[PDB]
Amino acid sequence: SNELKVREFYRLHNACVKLKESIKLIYENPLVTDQNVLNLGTAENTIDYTILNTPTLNVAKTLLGNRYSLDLIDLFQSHDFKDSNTDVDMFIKYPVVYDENLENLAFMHKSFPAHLNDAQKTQLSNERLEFLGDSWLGALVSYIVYTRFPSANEGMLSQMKESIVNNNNLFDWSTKLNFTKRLQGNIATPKDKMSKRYADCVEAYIGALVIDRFGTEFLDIKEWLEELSEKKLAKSSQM
Amino acid sequence: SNELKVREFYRLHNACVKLKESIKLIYENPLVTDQNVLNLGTAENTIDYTILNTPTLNVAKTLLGNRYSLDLIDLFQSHDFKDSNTDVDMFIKYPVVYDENLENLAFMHKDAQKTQLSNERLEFLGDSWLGALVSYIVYTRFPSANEGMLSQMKESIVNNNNLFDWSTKLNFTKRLQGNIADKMSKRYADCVEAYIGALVIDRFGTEFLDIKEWLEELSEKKLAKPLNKNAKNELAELLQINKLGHKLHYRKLTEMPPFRVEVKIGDILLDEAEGNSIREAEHRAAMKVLENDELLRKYSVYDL
Ligand SMILES: [Mg+2]
Ligand SMILES: [Mg+2]
Repeated sequence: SNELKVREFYRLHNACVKLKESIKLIYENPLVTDQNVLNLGTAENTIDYTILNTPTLNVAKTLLGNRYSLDLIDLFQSHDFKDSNTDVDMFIKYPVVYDENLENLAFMHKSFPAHLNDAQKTQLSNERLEFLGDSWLGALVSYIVYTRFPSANEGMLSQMKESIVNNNNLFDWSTKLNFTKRLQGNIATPKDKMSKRYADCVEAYIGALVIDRFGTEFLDIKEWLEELSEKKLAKSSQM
Repeated sequence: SNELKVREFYRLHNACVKLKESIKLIYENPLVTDQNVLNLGTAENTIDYTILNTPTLNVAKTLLGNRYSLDLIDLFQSHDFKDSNTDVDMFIKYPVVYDENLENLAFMHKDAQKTQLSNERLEFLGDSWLGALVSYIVYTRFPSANEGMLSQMKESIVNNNNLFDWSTKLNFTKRLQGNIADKMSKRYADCVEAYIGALVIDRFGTEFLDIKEWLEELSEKKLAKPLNKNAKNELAELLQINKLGHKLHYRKLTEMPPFRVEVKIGDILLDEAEGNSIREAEHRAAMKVLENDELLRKYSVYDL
């Protein structure tokens, strides 16, 4: 309930961050502004007609033509909106999962081999999330080193990424994030096997964050990859 | 520039798709709807209070309050806006990279400028993101599969063999050709990954920004990045017999692992070194003196 309000706050704040980013792209797109710097209406086939009559241009032009009434960029500044810091941050340690169940699923230890069927066992183990979080930790970190070191070659980027995403470092993260006080249960813990399961949770948690945040930003790539993969994915034989 | 209009169009459309999605989240958020389902109260020292006074809630409420004038959801519906399809699609073959030079880079093979003239960094990025997107595809598509199954499905998609077939279907073969008419096969797979990398560069916005910034914060330390055993003895040759006639010795200050040792002649301090083991400090402390030409001239008997 208090947890719920904080969760819904970050859902809302992240939607505001995206709205702000997107309206700026819309207000400023060269196809939309009256200067027509790309010379729409100059093509000698129907391509310009097509572009001009899309829902996209219609919507964008209506938005741009409404700024006198409500200018969304000015709206955000008016209220000192900040993308990366909010007054609510003091109530959290790390980024928030919107869905409490998803978050809990992330800390649930995969038990090795009565009483539940295996389709609901997957809903009681962080192993799927770990699978996803592992992949996304890799992609985000690769993005970090790519943009952070524009001059580095692949060897450098790879070495740097590995020093970050390896299980040892992830155990240090789990320590930094107090994932220990998160795994306190009935049985005490008084390692090798240990460090690993902690690292799994760090990955699982990233998995949860991704599930909650995945929207439309990479949707066109996702849908494309999915269409290309369709024959392979239909071989869902090992299901 | 016919190319430019199309590139800018998909940049715009994707911004519109994101605006549509975001505005729906804002209009409908529990903290924002007038039915106050979560029950924000007016008590002063609470999260309720903190939330109610954020830039975020003020922006959200203003937006919701402006629907009567322009309802963004209505606006999209009234123009028949569609997220995944447009009439411009007839003019392209696969998702568009917004940045023409970035696209070209994706198709270039192999000092800091050399790095900017091959697709190897893009391939590095795209490999990662291809993996992430496919992992997301299988996870969501098969909610009852286990890690073992998800990995196997994903591997069957992201392996170099399959990527090679994609490059064929996408005609990346033609794009790689130039002046000069599984090795070559891997080069094609690399293009597919690099192109995915370029798509990602162009689209990466704020959707995963809070995660990204958090990871960078945790990562900062990882990102921000001798000894002479003939030292103690090479000192003795010079200083054991000295112009003071006093004893060259070493003195220990920290008896625990953070060891500190002073090199001295009688009461006179030559130098110090905080070594790990007593005998390494002594050597490094000597090292410092061995370099100090003025000290050696002052106390040494001979002349170098
Ligand atoms: Mg793992
Ligand atoms: Mg590769």
